[PDB]
Amino acid sequence: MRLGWIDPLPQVDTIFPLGLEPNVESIPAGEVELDFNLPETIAKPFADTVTSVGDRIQLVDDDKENIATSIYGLSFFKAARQLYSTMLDHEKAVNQPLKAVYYDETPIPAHMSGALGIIGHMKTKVGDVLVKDAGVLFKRGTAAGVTKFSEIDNDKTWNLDCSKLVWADHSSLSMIKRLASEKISQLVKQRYRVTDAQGHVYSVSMPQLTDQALPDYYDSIPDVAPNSDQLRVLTAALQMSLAQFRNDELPHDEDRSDLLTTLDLLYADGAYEISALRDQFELLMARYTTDFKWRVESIFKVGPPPAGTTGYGAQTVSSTGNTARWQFPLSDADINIGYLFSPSKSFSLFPKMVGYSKRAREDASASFANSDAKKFYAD
Amino acid sequence: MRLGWIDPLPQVDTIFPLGLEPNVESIPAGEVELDFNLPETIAKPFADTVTSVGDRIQLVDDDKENIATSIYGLSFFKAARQLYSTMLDHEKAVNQPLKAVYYDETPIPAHMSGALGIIGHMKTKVGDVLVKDAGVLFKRGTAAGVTKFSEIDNDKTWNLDCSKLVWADHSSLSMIKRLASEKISQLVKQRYRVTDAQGHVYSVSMPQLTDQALPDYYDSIPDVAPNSDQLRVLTAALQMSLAQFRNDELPHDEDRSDLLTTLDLLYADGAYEISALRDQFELLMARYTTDFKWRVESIFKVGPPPAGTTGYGAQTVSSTGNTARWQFPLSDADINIGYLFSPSKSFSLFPKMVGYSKRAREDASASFANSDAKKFYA
Amino acid sequence: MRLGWIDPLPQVDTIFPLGLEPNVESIPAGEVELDFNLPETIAKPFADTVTSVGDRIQLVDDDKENIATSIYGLSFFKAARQLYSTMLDHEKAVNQPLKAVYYDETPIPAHMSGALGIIGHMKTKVGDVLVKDAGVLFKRGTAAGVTKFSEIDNDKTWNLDCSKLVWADHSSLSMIKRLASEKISQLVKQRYRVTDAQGHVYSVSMPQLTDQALPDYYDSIPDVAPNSDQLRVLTAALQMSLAQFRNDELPHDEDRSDLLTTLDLLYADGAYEISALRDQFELLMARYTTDFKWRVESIFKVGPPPAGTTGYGAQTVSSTGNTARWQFPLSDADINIGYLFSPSKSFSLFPKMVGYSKRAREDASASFANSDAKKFYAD
Amino acid sequence: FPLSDADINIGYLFSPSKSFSLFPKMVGYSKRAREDASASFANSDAKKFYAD
Amino acid sequence: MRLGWIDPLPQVDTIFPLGLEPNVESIPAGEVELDFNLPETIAKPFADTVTSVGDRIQLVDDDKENIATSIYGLSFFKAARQLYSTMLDHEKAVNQPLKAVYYDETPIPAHMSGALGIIGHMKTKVGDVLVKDAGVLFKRGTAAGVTKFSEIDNDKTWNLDCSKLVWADHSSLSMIKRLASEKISQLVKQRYRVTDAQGHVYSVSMPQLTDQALPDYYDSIPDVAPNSDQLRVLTAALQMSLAQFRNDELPHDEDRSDLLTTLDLLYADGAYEISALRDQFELLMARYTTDFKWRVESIFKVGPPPAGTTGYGAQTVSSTGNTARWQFPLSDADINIGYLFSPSKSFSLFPKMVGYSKRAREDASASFANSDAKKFYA
Repeated sequence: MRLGWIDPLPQVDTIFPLGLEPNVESIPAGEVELDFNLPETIAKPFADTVTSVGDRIQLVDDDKENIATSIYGLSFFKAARQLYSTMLDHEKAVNQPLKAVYYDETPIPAHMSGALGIIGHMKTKVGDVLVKDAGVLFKRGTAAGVTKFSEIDNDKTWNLDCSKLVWADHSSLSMIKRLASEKISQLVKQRYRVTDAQGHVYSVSMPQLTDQALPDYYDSIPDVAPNSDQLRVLTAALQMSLAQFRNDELPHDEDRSDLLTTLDLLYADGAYEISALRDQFELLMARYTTDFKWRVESIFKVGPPPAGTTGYGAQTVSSTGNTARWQFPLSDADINIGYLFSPSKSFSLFPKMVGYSKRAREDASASFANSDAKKFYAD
Repeated sequence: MRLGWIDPLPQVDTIFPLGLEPNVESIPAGEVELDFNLPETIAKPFADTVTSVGDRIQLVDDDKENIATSIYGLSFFKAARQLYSTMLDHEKAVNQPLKAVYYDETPIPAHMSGALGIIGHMKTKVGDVLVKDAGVLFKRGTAAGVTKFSEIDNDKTWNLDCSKLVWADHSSLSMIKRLASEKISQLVKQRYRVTDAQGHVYSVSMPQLTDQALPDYYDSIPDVAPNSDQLRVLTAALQMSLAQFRNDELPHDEDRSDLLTTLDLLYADGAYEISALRDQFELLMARYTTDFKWRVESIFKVGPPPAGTTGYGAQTVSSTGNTARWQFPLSDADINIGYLFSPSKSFSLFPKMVGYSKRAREDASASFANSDAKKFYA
Repeated sequence: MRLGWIDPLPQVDTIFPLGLEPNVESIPAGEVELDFNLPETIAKPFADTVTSVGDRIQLVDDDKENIATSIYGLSFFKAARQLYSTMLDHEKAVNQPLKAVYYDETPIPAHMSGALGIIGHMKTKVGDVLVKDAGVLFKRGTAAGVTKFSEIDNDKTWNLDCSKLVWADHSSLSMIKRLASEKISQLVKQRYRVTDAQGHVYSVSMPQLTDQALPDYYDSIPDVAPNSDQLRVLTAALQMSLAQFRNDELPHDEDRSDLLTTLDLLYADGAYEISALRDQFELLMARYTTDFKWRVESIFKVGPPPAGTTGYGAQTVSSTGNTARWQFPLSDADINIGYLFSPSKSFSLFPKMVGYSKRAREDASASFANSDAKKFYAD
Repeated sequence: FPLSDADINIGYLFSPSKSFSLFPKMVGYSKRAREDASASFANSDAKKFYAD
Repeated sequence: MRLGWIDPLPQVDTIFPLGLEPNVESIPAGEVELDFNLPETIAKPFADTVTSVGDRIQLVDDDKENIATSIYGLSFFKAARQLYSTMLDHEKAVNQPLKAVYYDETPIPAHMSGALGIIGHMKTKVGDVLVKDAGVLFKRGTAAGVTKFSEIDNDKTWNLDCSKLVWADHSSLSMIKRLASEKISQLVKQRYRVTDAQGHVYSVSMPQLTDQALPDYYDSIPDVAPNSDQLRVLTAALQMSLAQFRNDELPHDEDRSDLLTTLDLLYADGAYEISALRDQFELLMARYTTDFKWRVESIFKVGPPPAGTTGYGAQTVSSTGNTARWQFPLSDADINIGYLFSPSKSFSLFPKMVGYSKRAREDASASFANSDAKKFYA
């Protein structure tokens, strides 16, 4: 039943009565980062195709656009539904407020559905490989649909770059802090030559956040150091609690507007605030049902929105030009679909197993050796 | 068939024949770093019974000890054989001189032979997983056997920690160079204060060797920076040419003596020089045949030494007390033998596949989508 | 099995045991030069017809044009596919970069397909008759489609006379040099009267490029001679290597801009450069699939694009008025189709066979004569 | 060149030859240029993404 | 059975059992001189598709060019392998050092492998037809691959026309000596006038080197005779000992520099020295594995390199335009592959058989005849 990844060793069972059973030592087994625009990459072909089939019911140019715009937004909403459908029980839980996005079953073009069906966490013969920052993604994906739809009317209430939004929850905070660490070590690679009373040019660089205490690391930042400001904000973020993040009370009296403007994120608040998104979604959906559903379904062969429990290999494919690249063995369907929408940003498989023996190694070894024993000293 | 690691996509139709067949891009697709002592860990149990059972037979003192020593020595010699057997074409070419080690078929305790069989490069469903630094290891494993056997006569000609030895061939060079980069990005993590007129004592570190050219990096090293001298040597080493390394003429006039002492290595020359080992091996073998073979073979059921084509999953396990630890799915015997000898220091799998397409994505998608268009009827 | 072109000779077999078997001494056996606009000549009727059937789905005037424009471009692309499909293996090889043009199977009007099916190299009971400069044509045909499509939007990036394009490859160079030789001998037919210290009017003319060495022929060109400049450029071209053609380093320090402006060609570069054409093709095709395919297929009965292995007799027909002309015997289908689209510019059949005898002519003759021998001296 | 026994024997009895040369010369014509034929030969190992 | 080349004599009876069985006397019974460029001619088509298809994939510029270069280099390396594989026992012995070239089994485009299979000595119904100067060629073919691969890095260490290289082994020597005789009987055809007091201007030429001894022939060379200096060198060369040639101490104090420059050859030493090539090969191979193997194998369906026992008729064909030309009967595939790569420069078949007889011809004939005698009747 175990992954036939490599040829098994042919051996004598003197050893066999040990008990070493495989146990998943670390969770999860892998991780996949999805390209935010995946929903758009998929919607695109359909949206465009509207210029053709839209004629089946004689749609004016203006209407053709709205229909297409809907297909983009619809794609986002349905991709969210899918992702949410595959989330770990805790994530489905915390994201309860926007579950209407998951519940809604508005039909979409058949193949459009099939493609979307590839996203979400995936269970594999190696363990669970999760969609990185799924919680954040789920909300961004949701915000995006709310924004695309808000184009039907120049309503500027929802007019941000959803691909940068972060909320005041742990899922976001956790990501914030990670992007902080990465950003730091990226800056600490620069070199500024501080000329001292000693010697001349001293091509040097800011210390790496190795073993210092966060508070201390902050102090020890040379006002002179390149991007010395950012290092301050970022180090502060690595400290800040969820609480402080809400109230803009970043440890070393730092501004959240900087932390965000540094990592190039936007603070999802006001309009893009969860409960607001809910209402907005429910409305746009109602509108879609009364103003476009009929048109969309009169143009395309539609089917039910994906909402399964696993994602697929395709999520691990990257495309550029006429080449497609993946890592672990994929089926053809996965390679093809993967090639069409180059869905992944990164992908890591890091399984870790552990087993326990009921025998000390010294004894087990002893037996192994006693196999070649001769009569004069065998049992 | 391909690796059935995850479930296949429910054949999302259409998509003309893009021709995306799979191709391995990563050669190798993974590496395993075996524990230098594996052959010792294996012989241990047998060598041991040679000490316990010894007394009941008339095998005692110097003798008992030599028989036991032999087993460790043969263990290294036989493990070398195996490794060589599974080396890439050119790897065998380069080690041509020590091919006598590969040919020798002296019997060994049967199960000891079986265990050594796990050693070597592996062919796997994701590509080729190689034994990191095989060339260096094959030579170390060989020197180790010559060294162990030397204990029989106390002959101190071969008296060195074989784990550290490095020769003047390319295999060893790459290793030196890698171990250098390791050290640099390791030392550079250290801090030191620069008390300046303008702004009191600072706190900075030696700049990471990023995109800067080796030459300049060398110069730009302040004597004040912790381990200033070493950074110099190691940087210089990153520049060496196999020839330079072989003649102690390291760029920026550094000493091989330091480069090696910094990386806690030893230069295999004089006695441990390839050629010399070859001869000594031949003698040790002819000596073993006459003098110890009979005892060794009267204590154990022996069998032919391994000489397979591939290593095995087992090489991927790590042990401590009563726990084993591995990464990717192994058979049972692989996990078992693995727990008994804890063969690996580290293991990395990192596949990369590639496919080519007749058409670009735009039209491919435009079509995929077009299948949902409804036909203008009446 | 041999071409029953003429009545066979009735003869006695004393001779017959010779071995003279026919072998193709020279390749190819023939050559056909196609009228560049053949794709347009064919598309035309369909493009026009759109004004009628376009109504089946109520197309606005603007859209009707784009649809038609597409049919022109589509014709070019599919004609290229066909030609490429019949090319000798070396040509298919060198032209590998634009093979997407060959691969694409977008449907076109049924009869439009049938007509296009006539183009390309043709295997005959006399040998292979090739489409002259097929390689160059294939690219020009391709460039043309890319240009027609670039009219849907006034995109002037692709706005040249594809019928004059030449690239930096051997197929083009080879043609260049040929057009040079022809051009020369066309100019060397003029007469300029150089009055000397000797006599008066000396109606003379520039020497013919008979046996001179190219370098020498260049020098010996009288500054006075009519179109003396051209003779210089052209003679230079006859020398230039492929290498020099790229870098504008024409032997006798001549400008490529002249060589081209003389033979009335354009240097395909920048926009019309192979790899650029590829990308451009892939895009326009994608666009066609999403903006017109449905419309086109809702108007016409469409079929698969030609892509066979042989061209047909029709390629050798010329039309003018109500008369149609060809050379070697053609079927009716070939004459008719040929008449509708007057596809050829020129056509030559120059087969060359060679055979070897196992007997010297003197012996074979001897035997032939011994047939009428009488008893007193026969064997 | 290889002879039958009868030929070797009779030949041995009367040593009939002073000299002997075999200098055959064959020639063949292809209906395809070498460059094309070569192209095809190579296209045999072609993969899907660029085969016909 | 024997070669059924001609019709068998209608069994002219009698003749007691003389015992005239056939025996090959000519060893070899024929030779083929392969065109040094055969491996290039073969790789051409493949290397080419690597340039055309390259662009559609993301393979471009330096890269596209290196992949293509590899194919030429592997073509030489693999053609060497083949040739060595079919060499006579001692031929392999002498080239022992470069045996790594023979062992390497790196895959190549399948049909490219198939084509290289035509290379090598042949076993035939008339004796053994050998590849003239195999030793020299095997080494040239090897140097060629090392040289081609050097283009990847522009490394000009290996920058020579490998077709000319000659080493200081016997294989090369015989060649030198032969090429010498060639030149002499070639230059000696030239005339020069000797205006004498007794009888005006004459017209004579340097005497053909017939039965005269090399030493004397040397002296007897008039500075006036066209190409006087060369005749000297070449004659001297006919006298050299492998040792002399190897140390530039040519008899009659001539210079190897001239001998080689006369015969438009090059002395393989320094970089192109046997040993050096061995090492460089091993590196090139380890480099190819990591860096180019994946691309090469993703463009073509590859297969194992040839390593047969015999070459084939194909090696006997010559091509030009659309005509092929051979001498003795070849199969169809032999004529075809032959026309595609025009592998031969020259080809000579020259069998010689021998038989022994128990009795002399006189009595043998006297008997043959006696069978027609009539028996005295009554």
